Amino acid sequence: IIETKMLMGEVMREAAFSLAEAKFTAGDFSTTVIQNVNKAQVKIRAKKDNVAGVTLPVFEHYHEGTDSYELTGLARGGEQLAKLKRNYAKAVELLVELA
Amino acid sequence: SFFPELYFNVDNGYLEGLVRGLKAGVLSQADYLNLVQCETLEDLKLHLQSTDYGNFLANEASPLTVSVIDDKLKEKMVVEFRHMRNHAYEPLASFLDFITYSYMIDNVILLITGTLHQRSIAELVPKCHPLGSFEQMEAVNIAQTPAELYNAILVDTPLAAFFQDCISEQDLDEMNIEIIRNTLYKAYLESFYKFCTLLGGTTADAMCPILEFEADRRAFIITINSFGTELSKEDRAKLFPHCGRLYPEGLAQLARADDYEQVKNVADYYPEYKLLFEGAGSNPGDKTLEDRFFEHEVKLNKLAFLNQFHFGVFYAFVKLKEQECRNIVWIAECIAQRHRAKIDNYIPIF
Amino acid sequence: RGKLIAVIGDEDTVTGFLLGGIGELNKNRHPNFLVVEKDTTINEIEDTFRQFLNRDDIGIILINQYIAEMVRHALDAHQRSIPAVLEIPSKEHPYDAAKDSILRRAKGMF
Repeated sequence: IIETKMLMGEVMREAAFSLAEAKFTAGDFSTTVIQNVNKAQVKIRAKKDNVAGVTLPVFEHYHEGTDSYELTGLARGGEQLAKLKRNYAKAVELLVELA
Repeated sequence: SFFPELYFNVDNGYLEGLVRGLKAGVLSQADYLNLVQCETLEDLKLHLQSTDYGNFLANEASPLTVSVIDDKLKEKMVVEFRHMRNHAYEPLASFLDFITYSYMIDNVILLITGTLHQRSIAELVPKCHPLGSFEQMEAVNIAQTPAELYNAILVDTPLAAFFQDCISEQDLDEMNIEIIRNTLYKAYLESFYKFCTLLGGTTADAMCPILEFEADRRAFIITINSFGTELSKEDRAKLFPHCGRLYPEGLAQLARADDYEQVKNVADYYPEYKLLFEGAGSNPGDKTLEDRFFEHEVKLNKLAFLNQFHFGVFYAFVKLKEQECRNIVWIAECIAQRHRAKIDNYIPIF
Repeated sequence: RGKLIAVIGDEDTVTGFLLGGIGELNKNRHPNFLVVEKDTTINEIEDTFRQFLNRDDIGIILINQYIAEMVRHALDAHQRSIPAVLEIPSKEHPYDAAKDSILRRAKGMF
């Protein structure tokens, strides 16, 4: 648990740094991205594990594949945005694992 | 020049003096060394109160935050710009109206899709970026009708003329919001260039090159960016502004471009911005390509400041003040984050 | 494939995660998140957490550590595995290790 927590910490720190840099680049894309929420591209699959006679809940990181909301209008920050799409995506995967 | 001086000074002496003095009103570099040397938000308040800025954190939250720093920088900017735009005259007033119409279209695209979706309009009011004004009616309380906003924004709002291209109420849903914003940005930009060229004085002389640079740079960055999206090259050439040296040549190679190296070659056709390319270190604790673009903007802003019988001085002050706010709020951000190894993403202006 | 990740956080976290696609509006046009700031209240946080509990399509919760501090009693009282609540700390502030709902369960540990 603790090793996952520390890897968690450093990954989230790096990713929210890339968020700060994107905020420097595009300025206020936070407002438009919160404005644009219709469908997600990632869900969670509840499956089971019988490590013993007990039944164990366990989760998997499923990727639906819905189109992400590309943002380019604000000074063309997509170079920072894709970097974020990776930094936060790795974090999300590790979350699902930790959960 | 030939017409001004005898006629410039008569109705531009105040504003020329004002832009000079407000260039002098930016935080001195000694103030910046005070900024970096405290590494604390309470002391940040303490010594920003002691400079031109500050003394504005009254009636604010005791836990000083970075967002408050951004808000105060932006409030200083919008206050200074309301000061300049309040006193103006049909040519220069119109110029400053153009200076504002970019943020107008930005905020207007913020307003749209707040009503195609079932959201309140009072909800939208506090979230508008400053300068937005929007004291004009027929766009508020629209009963969630796309046609009502369509007519409201063709009729009442001042920038209706550019929406003659954005028509039919079909693009609201079938087409992206961002692409619509891009078409409007292009059409507005070329209209602004034509207005500048109509006023064929040193205004045209100082504003032509920077508009060509802006067109060239935006085509440059967008061409870099869209290698990871779904867009064809002819619809691509559709939305590049005509007002640029690229339209003679360089835009064709950007259309042919598919990766980093073709756009590198495009930069290499013109030595002026090749130099801006090789400054793209992107190192953790230094500046990036966008910062070098802002630096060249700063240099052209100084060049505009050198001349004194035109109107690009105010646009120069725009870009410099935006850079300055980006610097101060970024310093506040790294002070709150406590990470001094990464304060270096800001460009001092003066 | 079954359920929907949900997140409550300051502007930074919610922005960064909606970039990652974590976010959904149900058929009633209701989000699976809550942006919380100085203007948001503790009781609203607790009520919206219970609203999440009411939904049958959540699974996971993503609470910023400030929010966890604000409604500690609600989190601790909810000793349920169905929401796999995960604590996560904020940007500008130290990592939250103490007061973890699971580290208290362990005794032979740090």
